[PDB]
Parts: sequence; structure tokens; C-alpha cells
Amino acid sequence: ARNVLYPLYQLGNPQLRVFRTNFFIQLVRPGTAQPEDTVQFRIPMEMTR
Amino acid sequence: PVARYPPIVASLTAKSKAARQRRVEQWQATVHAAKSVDEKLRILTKMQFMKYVVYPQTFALNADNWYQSFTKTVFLSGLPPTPAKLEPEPTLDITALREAVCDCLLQEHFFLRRKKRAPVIQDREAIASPFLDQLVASLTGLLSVHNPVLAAAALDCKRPVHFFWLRGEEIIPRGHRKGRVDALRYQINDKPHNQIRISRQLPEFVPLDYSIPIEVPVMSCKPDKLPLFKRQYENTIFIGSKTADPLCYGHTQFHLLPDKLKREKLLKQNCADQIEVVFRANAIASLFAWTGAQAMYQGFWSEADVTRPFVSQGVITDGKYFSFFCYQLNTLALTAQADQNNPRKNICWGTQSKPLYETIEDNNVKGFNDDVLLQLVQFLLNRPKED
Amino acid sequence: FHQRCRLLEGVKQALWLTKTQLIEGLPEKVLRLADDPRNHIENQDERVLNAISHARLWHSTEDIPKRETYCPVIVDSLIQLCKSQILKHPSLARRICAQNNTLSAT
Amino acid sequence: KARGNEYQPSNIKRKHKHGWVRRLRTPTGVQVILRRMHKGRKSLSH
RNA sequence: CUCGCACACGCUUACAUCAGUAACUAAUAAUAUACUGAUAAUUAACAACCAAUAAACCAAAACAACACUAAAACGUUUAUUAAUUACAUUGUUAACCCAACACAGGAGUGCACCAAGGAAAGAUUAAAAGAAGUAAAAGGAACUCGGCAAACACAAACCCCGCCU
RNA sequence: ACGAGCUACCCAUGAGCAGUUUAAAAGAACCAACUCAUCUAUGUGGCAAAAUAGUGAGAAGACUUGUAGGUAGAGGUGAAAA
Ligand SMILES: [K+]
Ligand SMILES: [K+]
Ligand SMILES: [K+]
Ligand SMILES: [K+]
Ligand SMILES: [Mg+2]
Ligand SMILES: [Mg+2]
Ligand SMILES: [Mg+2]
Ligand SMILES: [Mg+2]
Ligand SMILES: [Mg+2]
Ligand SMILES: [Mg+2]
Ligand SMILES: [Mg+2]
Ligand SMILES: [Mg+2]
Ligand SMILES: [Mg+2]
Ligand SMILES: [Mg+2]
Ligand SMILES: [Mg+2]
Ligand SMILES: [Mg+2]
Ligand SMILES: [Mg+2]
Ligand SMILES: [Mg+2]
Ligand SMILES: [Mg+2]
Ligand SMILES: [Mg+2]
Ligand SMILES: [Mg+2]
Ligand SMILES: [Mg+2]
Ligand SMILES: [Mg+2]
Ligand SMILES: [Mg+2]
Ligand SMILES: [Mg+2]
Ligand SMILES: [Mg+2]
Ligand SMILES: [Mg+2]
Ligand SMILES: [Mg+2]
Ligand SMILES: [Mg+2]
Ligand SMILES: [Mg+2]
Ligand SMILES: [Mg+2]
Ligand SMILES: [Mg+2]
Ligand SMILES: [Mg+2]
Ligand SMILES: [Mg+2]
Ligand SMILES: [Mg+2]
Ligand SMILES: [Mg+2]
Repeated sequence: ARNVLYPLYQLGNPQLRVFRTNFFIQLVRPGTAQPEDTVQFRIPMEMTR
Repeated sequence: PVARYPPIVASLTAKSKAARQRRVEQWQATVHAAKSVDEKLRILTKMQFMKYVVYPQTFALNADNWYQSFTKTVFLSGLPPTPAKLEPEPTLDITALREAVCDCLLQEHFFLRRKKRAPVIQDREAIASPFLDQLVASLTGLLSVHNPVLAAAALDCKRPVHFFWLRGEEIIPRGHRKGRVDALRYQINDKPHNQIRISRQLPEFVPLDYSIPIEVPVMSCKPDKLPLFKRQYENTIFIGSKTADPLCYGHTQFHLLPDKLKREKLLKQNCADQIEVVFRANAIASLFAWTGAQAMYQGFWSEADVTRPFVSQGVITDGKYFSFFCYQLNTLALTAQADQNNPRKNICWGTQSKPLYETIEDNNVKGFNDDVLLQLVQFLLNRPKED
Repeated sequence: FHQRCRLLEGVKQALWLTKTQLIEGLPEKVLRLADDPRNHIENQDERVLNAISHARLWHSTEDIPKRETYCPVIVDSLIQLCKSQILKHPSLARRICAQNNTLSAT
Repeated sequence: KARGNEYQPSNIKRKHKHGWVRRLRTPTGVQVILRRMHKGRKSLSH
């Protein structure tokens, strides 16, 4: 989730769970040639792989 | 009393494309007039233009398919066709070979104790690497009595192999050189775990003009989607030793997959068919660089093609699963202006991955596959033809 | 005493700490085992000349290989030359090499 | 011998000499920030 | 006719596809790397981020064999610890930067001197004066503050002041 | 108050000097890259608020050079030109 404060992690902390995600994804048509298996998305800055 | 018409070749100092081709053909003839093979390699590799860097051990989802297009290689499933020669076959005691190989496994796994490992993760890169060093040394010495060639051969341990070639053409999309035609250049920087080099070339598997029904796959995307990244540095053609070395040919290769390409890692990343892709991609890129470098050390290049097929063998392994490959190089004119009419193709026979041992524990190897050992023995028993 | 320990009187201190007697020259068994021509590899002079050249000049793409590259290469190359004698003496197969083992003796 | 190009750009130097951190480390520097906040500057510092 | 490819530093979409330019930008026109509108893009292996303490070790880089004086960047191993758990984040375009300008100026390293990159003349007439280049009869410093400049010359010697770089 | 991103000097950390002549890597010699700017001619609101063309001096050192840090006006710095 974005614009929220994550819990600081130490040794033995419980698993971090997010129930209502704040992220939104756009599926866009590639502007150049892409292979058959590649799908291009637009994601917010606070989203990792 | 006979008219002497001047030739009708294009101009030499003009800006036209025909003039540029004649300028290109001018330096092509410079390589021909060169005598020493070192001077030919200097002229071909003295330009430092942009090029793609090809890694034999890659994480691409479909790497073998893309590497075949860069190489003009058609992959044939199964071992290469048998030589169909039943000349007196050596008698090898498997028990001695089995004990020797098992000793290599037991040492690096259970007997030879290491410094305390805090992670306790037991990285297979640090365990399988010394195992390959002993396995190659143990089998080379044991089979030297049956194969006299291995006695005179040289062993290389982690020695770099380089190769450089042009493939296809490209029109530059962006920059001030927009719209002009520039060839695509590729580079292979490989570091085989072990090498065996022989003064005499191994015999061919199939004739030079071998027509195979299957065709080389053709991609419909830029190589940047593999992904591949362009870089500029020295263009080197290397065989494991400089040209002055009398051992200009090769026998076999041994490759160890890194930690990032383990079977367990691929399963977690939800990759089932990628297990065989990594083995195939490693063999095609590594063997081609080795076979290609051998040809260019003999003077053969794009405009001279190849007279005798160059054959090298490869054994890709990860520590427990072994794969066997054979590569024959028939084509060296991969340039776009030189591949217009070249029916010949490069062939790379391959084998499915097979385990060697199974749940080794407490100086006891539970499972063992002799066919993998027998296949490894067959590779090391290949001999050059004698006259 | 680990690998990187330096002794000032190297021959004298090692002799004292070990209680040994230094004898100049290799033993007669070793020395008489090399003077016999029946224990020489084929083209011994030529192959060693190639081994030295390969170690110092040919094994690397650079013009001047550094010492950490050609120091283990020359030793391994010479090991292979004497390893090829296994066909004449089929008892060298009883040997095997080990790497970075942990040794302790008090 | 041909003056006019005395400014040679560098991000390491610019952020170390006129940066926000340096402005708050010296008592005279803080007064510079206070003057620019009072005047209504859009950019107090680099 | 010949300063070319790439990285670092810097600039910050000025790059790419399509369309428009009556006018704005280019010191002009065609036109579009440079002006306007819409759409699209740079994918990591390279690069940044990337352990601590105790102990042993007087012995230079110059092909380094061995030495010089000006005495020299460049670490390994043993011990005690170090979350161990696929896929983290970030830089990837360009004809570009600093000089009021699309300035004959300033600009570090690697590899080539080219296989790469570019166009001195918008169209005429062929006056004076001015700038740059080539050639010359006989004479060869008669010029002039001075052999300044130029030259098919590219040498020899004396003096004054500073020793010398 | 703000300025050593130009320049004077210094502390760190890096990077360059090909060929030729000599027992010489000798603040030696010939000559490039490179760094200074002697003489003359164009230029003088110029291409340029100090340049272009020809010609010159050094070019293994008291040498050039990149990155970054230090000294601030009753001062800094200076192989003194105020
Ligand atoms: K810009
Ligand atoms: K006079
Ligand atoms: K400073
Ligand atoms: K100018
Ligand atoms: Mg100014
Ligand atoms: Mg500067
Ligand atoms: Mg600007
Ligand atoms: Mg224009
Ligand atoms: Mg258009
Ligand atoms: Mg536009
Ligand atoms: Mg102007
Ligand atoms: Mg013009
Ligand atoms: Mg005109
Ligand atoms: Mg006139
Ligand atoms: Mg004249
Ligand atoms: Mg005359
Ligand atoms: Mg007179
Ligand atoms: Mg007169
Ligand atoms: Mg005078
Ligand atoms: Mg003169
Ligand atoms: Mg006088
Ligand atoms: Mg003087
Ligand atoms: Mg005097
Ligand atoms: Mg400074
Ligand atoms: Mg020199
Ligand atoms: Mg000198
Ligand atoms: Mg000039
Ligand atoms: Mg001039
Ligand atoms: Mg002149
Ligand atoms: Mg000079
Ligand atoms: Mg001089
Ligand atoms: Mg201050
Ligand atoms: Mg003063
Ligand atoms: Mg001074
Ligand atoms: Mg004075
Ligand atoms: Mg005065």
C-alpha cells in the first residue's frame, strides 16, 4: 500500500499483511515490438517487482 | 587496334552507397593480402563500435531460441549420429571408473572438511567447483592409458574464451546517424570451468554440406527484448591461449551452472520448461565461441568461409544433473552481405538432462547412473584420425 | 603458525621448533629416480619450454600477465606433464588432489 | 585567457556549498533561510 | 574535405513515430535534430548502493633478473562474531555541456585515423580599394628605427646583461 | 552576510608523456600528443567583453591534468608583477 506507514521489522516479527491494497494498475499497448509472452503494465512509483 | 574500355566499378571517393561498398571491399582485400594470422585478427578487431554482450549462462525465458537466430544454429534432439565404425573398441573396467568418480563425490561432500560455514546454506557453487576439478583430472589420468591423446593434451582451469562476429543488419533508430545502415555486432565472454586442447583436430560428425529439414528460428523483435544490452570495449578472439600456442584445437568443455540458475530457484520462480532452456542456451553460446575461435585462428573468416567442419564437445552440469552436447561449425560467413547465398547451417546435437548420483549421505552414494558415466567416457574417448 | 606467518631465522627456527637435522641435497632415492633416461616424458625439453611460454605469455589476453595469474598456471602445467606418465607407470592413479583443507597439529 | 566561462557545473559541489543541509548548520546560514522565507522566495536554497 | 565511436562530468525530453507550418524558432529559402499539437519511450549481466574486532608480516613500482635516490598508491591468512530467506531500490533517450546566440572560443580518459563523420560556392558580373595565396626580367638590403615581413637561404663570429632548466 | 566550481597556494585521490639520440628517466639533445604565448598580419559593436592564420619556447619534469576538500576582505594567497 502507498501513503501508509509500514511496521518496522525486527527479528521474529509476524508476517506483514495488507488487506485493502492502495495500488492500481494500467494495462497498456506496447509502443514498439514486443515478444509473444511480454505484457506491459503501468504501475505507481511505490510498487516494486 | 583493340579498344581498352575502363572497368565499370563504382567510384572510390564518392558519397554514394556504391562507393561505400567499394571502400568496404577495399579493406576486405587487405585481410586477404595479410600473411600472419595474427595480423588478420588485428585488422578485423581493431574497430571498437557498439556491440551486444552475450552471456552463455543467462536468465532469459527463451534464450536458446534467440541464441540460434544470432548463430544460425539448428538444434537436433538426441546424440549426434554414430560414426558407424566398429574398429577394435577399448575394454574399460567400470568398477575402477565407478570407484574413482565416487571418491570425488565423497571427498567434496563428506570426507574433505571445510572451514565453518555460518550461513549453513551449503552453496553448491563452492562444493561442485572442486568436484569438477577432481572429476576431470581423475578421468583424464585413468583414460590416458586407453587414449594416448589425452596424455599430450593440456588442461585449462577457468580460462577465458572470447569470440566476436557480425550478424544481420540494422537501421539506426535514434541519433545523428539516423536512417543509415549499421551491422549488428555480438560478443561472447565465456569462462569455461575446464578445457582440453589437442594439437590435432577431432573428426567431423556429419559432412560439411549436411542438409537438415528443420530451419533456423527467426525472431520478430529487437534483441533488446531478450533482454540484451549494448556495450563497447575491446573486441577479442581467444581460444584459451595466444596464437603462438601449438595446441590450436579443442576436445571437450566442462561448464558449471551458477547459484542463480539452480533447479530449486527456477521452481520457486514458477519456471518448469526453463530447466532445459538453461542447459541448451549455455551449450549453444559456449561451444560456438570455442569452435568459431578455432576457425579464425586458422585464418578462416567471413570472406574465406570454412573448408573443414570444426567439432567440439561440451558437458554442461550443475553438480548433480549432467547434460551432453556436440557442436559442429560449418558456417562462418554470418555477415548480412555474405550470408545472401549460404545453404550451409550449424548443427548442435543435445541430450536431455540426467542425474548422476542420488541422496549421497554418510560416505554412501545411494543412487548412481552408469549411462551418464558411460556417456562421459565416450566423450573422452574421441580421438583424431591418424595417418 | 598459519600460512602467512614469517620467521626471521627461517631455516634455523623451523629446525629448532621441529627438532630436525638439515641435510643439503635431495635423497639418493629421489635423485637416482630422475637421472635414469627411462623416466623422462616424450619431448621433455620442448614441452617444458612450451609450458613456460604458455604460463607467462600465452595463457592471458594481456601482454604482461600478473604474478597471481601465472604462478598457479605454471605449477599446474608442470603437474600435468608428470601426470602424463601414468601410462608408463600405471600406479599414479592412486593419487588425488585436495584443496583448502583444514589442518591442525598440536 | 578567454574569461566568461567561470561556471563549471558540478552537482557534488553545488549541493555541498549552497545545499539545504549546510544552510542549517551555521547560525549565520539559518538567518539566510529566515530572510528568504520572510521575503516569500519560491526556492529557499538549492 | 577529413576530430571519428564510447564512457565519466554536465544538461534534462530538446530523442523517437505521425501530422501541421499564414505567423512564431533557424539571423534567408527549401524544410524539420532545433518551431507547434497528439502519441510513444530508456527493461541488467554493466554502474551506484554493497561487515566489525584482535593477531602475524623491516624487504618499491620501471617486461623486473636486480638496482638507483626523491625511499615509494596497490593485502593475504589465522581467530571471534555477522539477519541467510527466488524475484530489492536506483542511472540507461539525444544532434546535448560551460561561454547573452544553433558562437571560427573552452572541455578529462579509452580505442582508432577509419570500415566512421561531413560540404569551402543562394544566383550572377569579373571595376577601384582591402585581406589571403602563387610566379617574375636585371640588381640582391640600394628598403627601413631594425633583414620587420617574405625567401630555391635554414650557416660563421664578436660584445653587453643574467650563470643554467 | 555571501563567495577558492575562474584564479594564487596547499592537502587527498586518480590519470597521461609516442618515436629518435645516448652506460642515462641527465631539471641533457631532435620532434609529436599535450602545455605555455615570442614576432608579424588580419580582427577593433570582431568568430571572440582578448580570437583566427603563419611562425615560435618547453615537451621524463621546479612537468601537464580530472575529481573533491582547505585558507575570506583590518584578511586569504603570492618563485613581489603592489
Ligand atoms: K538540455
Ligand atoms: K638607423
Ligand atoms: K574549497
Ligand atoms: K569565437
Ligand atoms: Mg558571469
Ligand atoms: Mg575546473
Ligand atoms: Mg541551456
Ligand atoms: Mg538553416
Ligand atoms: Mg514532417
Ligand atoms: Mg517535437
Ligand atoms: Mg553570433
Ligand atoms: Mg556552404
Ligand atoms: Mg554569397
Ligand atoms: Mg583588386
Ligand atoms: Mg613567392
Ligand atoms: Mg626578380
Ligand atoms: Mg641602408
Ligand atoms: Mg634610406
Ligand atoms: Mg626595435
Ligand atoms: Mg623574419
Ligand atoms: Mg654597449
Ligand atoms: Mg635567465
Ligand atoms: Mg656576466
Ligand atoms: Mg579548486
Ligand atoms: Mg619519450
Ligand atoms: Mg630536455
Ligand atoms: Mg595561433
Ligand atoms: Mg599566424
Ligand atoms: Mg605565408
Ligand atoms: Mg623546441
Ligand atoms: Mg632547449
Ligand atoms: Mg565561508
Ligand atoms: Mg594583506
Ligand atoms: Mg607562481
Ligand atoms: Mg618591484
Ligand atoms: Mg610599482
